[PDB]
Amino acid sequence: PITKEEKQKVIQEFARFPGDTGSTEVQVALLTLRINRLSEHLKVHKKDHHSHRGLLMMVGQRRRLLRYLQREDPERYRALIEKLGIRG
Amino acid sequence: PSRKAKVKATLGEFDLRDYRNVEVLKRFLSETGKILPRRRTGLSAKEQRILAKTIKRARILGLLPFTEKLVRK
Amino acid sequence: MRRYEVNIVLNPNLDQSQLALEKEIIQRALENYGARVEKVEELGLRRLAYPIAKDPQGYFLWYQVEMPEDRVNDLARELRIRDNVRRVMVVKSQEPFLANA
Amino acid sequence: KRQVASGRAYIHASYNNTIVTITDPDGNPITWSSGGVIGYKGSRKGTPYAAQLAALDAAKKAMAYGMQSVDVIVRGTGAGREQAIRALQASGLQVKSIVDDTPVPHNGCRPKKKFRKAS
RNA sequence: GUGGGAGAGGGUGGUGGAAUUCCCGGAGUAGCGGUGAAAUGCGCAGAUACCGGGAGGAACGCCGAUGGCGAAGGCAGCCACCUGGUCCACCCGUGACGCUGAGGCGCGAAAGCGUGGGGAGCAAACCGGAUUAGAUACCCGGGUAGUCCACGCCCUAAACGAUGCGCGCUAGGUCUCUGGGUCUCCUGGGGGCCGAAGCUAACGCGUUAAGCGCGCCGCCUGGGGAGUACGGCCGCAAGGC
Ligand SMILES: [K+]
Ligand SMILES: [Mg+2]
Ligand SMILES: [Mg+2]
Ligand SMILES: [Mg+2]
Ligand SMILES: [Mg+2]
Ligand SMILES: [Mg+2]
Ligand SMILES: [Mg+2]
Ligand SMILES: [Mg+2]
Ligand SMILES: [Mg+2]
Ligand SMILES: [Mg+2]
Ligand SMILES: [Mg+2]
Ligand SMILES: [Mg+2]
Ligand SMILES: [Mg+2]
Ligand SMILES: [Mg+2]
Ligand SMILES: [Mg+2]
Ligand SMILES: [Mg+2]
Ligand SMILES: [Mg+2]
Ligand SMILES: [Mg+2]
Ligand SMILES: [Mg+2]
Ligand SMILES: [Mg+2]
Ligand SMILES: [Mg+2]
Ligand SMILES: [Mg+2]
Repeated sequence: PITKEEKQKVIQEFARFPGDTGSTEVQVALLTLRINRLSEHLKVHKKDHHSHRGLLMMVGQRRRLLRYLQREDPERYRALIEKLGIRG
Repeated sequence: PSRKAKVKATLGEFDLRDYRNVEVLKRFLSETGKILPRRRTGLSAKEQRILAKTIKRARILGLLPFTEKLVRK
Repeated sequence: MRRYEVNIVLNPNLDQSQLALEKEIIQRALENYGARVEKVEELGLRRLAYPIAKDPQGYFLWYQVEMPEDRVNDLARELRIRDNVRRVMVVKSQEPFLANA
Repeated sequence: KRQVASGRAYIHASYNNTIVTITDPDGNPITWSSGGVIGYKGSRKGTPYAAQLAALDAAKKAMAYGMQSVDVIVRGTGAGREQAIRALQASGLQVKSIVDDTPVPHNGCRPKKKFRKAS
């Protein structure tokens, strides 16, 4: 699954400052974690469609938070995209 | 009938999650192996459906009967 | 790491060397699948509510262990390879839920 | 050549007939009778009178093997299984128990159309 | 974000007992079966009923609900693993990041198609027995595709709450599932029934609107001809849009 220790690592990685949990950066991090997990599980289990929908949803949320970020702070969006390898 | 006396009244404090404990559990099924209706056990929906799952575990363990024969008749 | 209860039921007609051998081999199965053994309750020969391998009784071993999840099923399957073992039921541990208290 | 004297008496009762099979405490049949065994031919076989005659003829042929007491098992529900019980009640056999073994599946097979609205 | 939760939500692997069918063995004898009544059928190569053993497929009694989960189709033995959605409490983080959504892509009961397995019960077609004036039917005895699995197609439906999605507002009572609380009762979140105001042609609907508003999408414009014809697209086909 995803253990709390792991999730913590990614938050305490991606926070803007000590104490930040819900900022855009951290969210797109977590979202991406979860996504990469889910597509690993969907490489096998090609038959599991009901989870796959959930991943479509996850993906869409990711892309939206990104659309926002890039509307505000293009250099920080460059940052995120460099870190998680997304959009390319 | 069937509202006469209810099971959970008689029994004291007990683990509903224990499949290993026969003596508590055997109370909750009928003359046949059948798990008893709510009115007869008098448990909440949650309780009932938990007892189900632990009874079925106990069954697979060979502890409680899957079914019995009806005497009298 | 997670907490499971391993339910093993053996044949009641075993002599002592045979019993100690089986438990030796179940021990080895646990050791070699990476499971730490927290507790054991051995109840023993007890009347089944229906025949198992056309046997009116059954021999009851209970373990409480903690092992890596990815291996669980393998371990369980290992325990069934043995001839003298009749049921093996392996359940994840969950704290009591007690009605009427 | 038996000398059985205590046994099992099975009543298999459907909508179309009855069969009493009387056997030994191991379960091997000592004798059996039925609706058609007694004279009856058509539908009249699922008639409680016929069920009486059958269970009775059975108990007769049974005391011929020198049987005294028996334990009844009843499979099936349908006209006059009870009348077969009543035949055996006093047929001249002391009946120790009565049971109901009528099988039911946990839904294995798909019943014929006649029997549908189930599985 | 953190802390709890319920659940037949999905996928993979494993195991359980009941039941049917067949086979092997013991005992036993003249029928069993089936209907309104019968006949075909099976049975002295020993059935039916009965006890013991084996094999194999399929489905999960009780619990089971007026219950629950899911976007829908749909989901029910038990266990573990992988995994989706959702609800509550705290009021901690970000700071309008929101809604809808023509195209597109994906899912999509059943039947059906392809290749390879599997095949117990049931069962179109078929073969028979009855019934009837006839009976291509209803009833009875058989039985193939099929129903099951893997992969790939097909894309329909009374795919129904015949009720598009989202947010705000407008009496209550009652029953219920699942959280939290100062646990009678209050308070979130689902499922039902009765009903204020209102709406409605009526029936009905009525904080789970069919009320009062706003945003956006789909769609309608007399019946038959007709979901036909022509054309295009998709499909191996059947056929679909
Ligand atoms: K429609
Ligand atoms: Mg008849
Ligand atoms: Mg489920
Ligand atoms: Mg003949
Ligand atoms: Mg002969
Ligand atoms: Mg076969
Ligand atoms: Mg029911
Ligand atoms: Mg439905
Ligand atoms: Mg979950
Ligand atoms: Mg705050
Ligand atoms: Mg601020
Ligand atoms: Mg389809
Ligand atoms: Mg199909
Ligand atoms: Mg096919
Ligand atoms: Mg037919
Ligand atoms: Mg409907
Ligand atoms: Mg209400
Ligand atoms: Mg409510
Ligand atoms: Mg009014
Ligand atoms: Mg109303
Ligand atoms: Mg016109
Ligand atoms: Mg059409």
